[PDB]
Amino acid sequence: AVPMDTISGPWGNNGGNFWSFRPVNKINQIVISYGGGGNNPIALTFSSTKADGSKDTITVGGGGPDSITGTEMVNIGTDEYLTGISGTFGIYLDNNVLRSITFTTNLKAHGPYGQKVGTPFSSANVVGNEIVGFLGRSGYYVDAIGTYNRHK
Amino acid sequence: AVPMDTISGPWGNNGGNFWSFRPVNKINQIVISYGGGGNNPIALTFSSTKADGSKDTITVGGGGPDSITGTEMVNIGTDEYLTGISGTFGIYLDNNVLRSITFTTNLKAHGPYGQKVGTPFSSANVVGNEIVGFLGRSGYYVDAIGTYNRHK
Ligand SMILES: CC(=O)N[C@@H]1[C@@H](O)[C@H](O[C@@H]2O[C@H](CO)[C@@H](O[C@@H]3O[C@H](CO[C@H]4O[C@H](CO)[C@@H](O)[C@H](O)[C@@H]4O[C@@H]4O[C@H](CO)[C@@H](O)[C@H](O)[C@H]4NC(C)=O)[C@@H](O)[C@H](O[C@H]4O[C@H](CO)[C@@H](O)[C@H](O)[C@@H]4O[C@@H]4O[C@H](CO)[C@@H](O[C@@H]5O[C@H](CO)[C@H](O)[C@H](O)[C@H]5O)[C@H](O)[C@H]4NC(C)=O)[C@@H]3O)[C@H](O)[C@H]2NC(C)=O)[C@@H](CO)O[C@H]1O
Ligand SMILES: CC(=O)N[C@@H]1[C@@H](O)[C@H](O[C@@H]2O[C@H](CO)[C@@H](O[C@@H]3O[C@H](CO[C@H]4O[C@H](CO)[C@@H](O)[C@H](O)[C@@H]4O[C@@H]4O[C@H](CO)[C@@H](O)[C@H](O)[C@H]4NC(C)=O)[C@@H](O)[C@H](O[C@H]4O[C@H](CO)[C@@H](O)[C@H](O)[C@@H]4O[C@@H]4O[C@H](CO)[C@@H](O[C@@H]5O[C@H](CO)[C@H](O)[C@H](O)[C@H]5O)[C@H](O)[C@H]4NC(C)=O)[C@@H]3O)[C@H](O)[C@H]2NC(C)=O)[C@@H](CO)O[C@H]1O
Repeated sequence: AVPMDTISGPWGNNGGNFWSFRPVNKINQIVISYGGGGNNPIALTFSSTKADGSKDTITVGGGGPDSITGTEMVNIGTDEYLTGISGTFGIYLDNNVLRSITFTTNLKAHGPYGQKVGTPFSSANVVGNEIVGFLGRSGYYVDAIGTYNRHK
Repeated sequence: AVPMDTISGPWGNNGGNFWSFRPVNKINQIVISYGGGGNNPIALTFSSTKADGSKDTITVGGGGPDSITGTEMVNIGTDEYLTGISGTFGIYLDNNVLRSITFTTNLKAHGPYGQKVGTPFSSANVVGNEIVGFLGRSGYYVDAIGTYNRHK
């Protein structure tokens, strides 16, 4: 049996389409796309820059016609890596979807981004753990999210 | 609990790093990167073009210093979708890694690409099944590969 990285979660709901992104190099940039002219998350982008200049990337959510009205940009820089996430799920335009999210690294907590309303979730804060990818479900918005994990 | 798409495999070996790529739209572009001046697979690229013009993409393998010496380009066009994979694992430069691969769609078999030596694997051909993503392991080369699946 070929080992796979241990999954935390996903947290959230069963709507939308499954998605998964675990690139071989470090995820160093995240985009939270907002809709509705407020801080309403509608899509997430995760990207990993390769030494050859290529960039692994995925965008999940934003599958409907919603206009993106704003973004938050998150950079995970040198000697920095993702260690945890937390956030909330709740109603946006009659959908129970991601409403806020925090990306925590070994250095800082990036966030919270969005609206801190709704049902909470948080990954397990494990000393020496690195989030090396994400998975979940999405459609118009982000229906669920979890993590792939690897120890330092 | 939050459903995830059913995994077939992975087939192969336990070396390298775990990787995973299940984009929300269809994978329409594959690159098989070769090394060594022959058809020796060293990396795989999977890409999915979104209607907004963004392109989800992952490249796995090619993590060492090897020069890319050739490629095979695979296009999965309109009314076409991936349905199965097959190939072999065997020794390349003292590593037991992917040596050949075929990408089968509802229209055509694309391949075999590489060298038809080594230990065989193939996914289950299921009427109405669609491969919606891939996962596996990789380092310098491709150590293992499997599929995410969704039915029509
Ligand atoms: C400009 C502006 O600001 N306008 C505002 C309006 O937007 C707003 O109205 C509200 O808008 C939201 C957002 O658009 C609406 O929510 C969406 O609704 C659509 C349509 O579905 C609803 O309407 C249908 C009738 O028109 C009805 O049949 C549906 O059942 C649904 O009805 C709703 O039902 C709920 C209760 O269940 C009620 O509370 C609602 O009132 C009622 N609405 C209506 C109008 O009647 C829906 O598609 C959207 O869902 C997608 O996204 C969410 C979030 O990510 C996911 O959870 C869903 O699963 C949907 O994603 C799709 O998921 C399926 C799987 O389930 C995927 O299918 C797979 O596809 C793959 C290929 O990928 C392959 O083919 C597989 O085989 C297949 O299974 C699919 O891909 C995926 N889609 C995408 C794009 O990825 C979302 O729920 C809301 O309904 C609407 N409300 C009202 C009252 O109108 C108003 C304020 O209300 O304000 C304006 O200003
Ligand atoms: C120009 C030209 O054509 N030159 C030709 C030569 O290339 C060729 O020589 C052969 O080359 C190949 C390819 O370069 C060599 O194979 C690679 O070797 C390296 C180095 O390791 C070997 O050498 C060490 C000493 O030098 C020794 O300590 C090692 O144990 C290993 O030794 C080999 O052992 C085998 C038996 O097991 C013997 O048969 C060999 O003879 C012997 N060789 C030597 C030289 O002694 C190795 O790194 C490469 O492995 C990576 O890639 C494979 C395939 O994908 C994976 O299966 C591996 O796991 C490796 O990937 C790494 O995997 C680890 C996890 O296991 C990842 O670590 C994680 O990383 C994350 C971050 O991503 C995080 O930090 C985690 O914490 C961490 O765990 C890691 O990321 C990942 N790496 C990458 C880049 O992704 C590969 O095996 C071959 O050894 C060599 N042979 C000889 C005899 O020299 C010659 C012909 O032979 O011809 C020339 O022309």
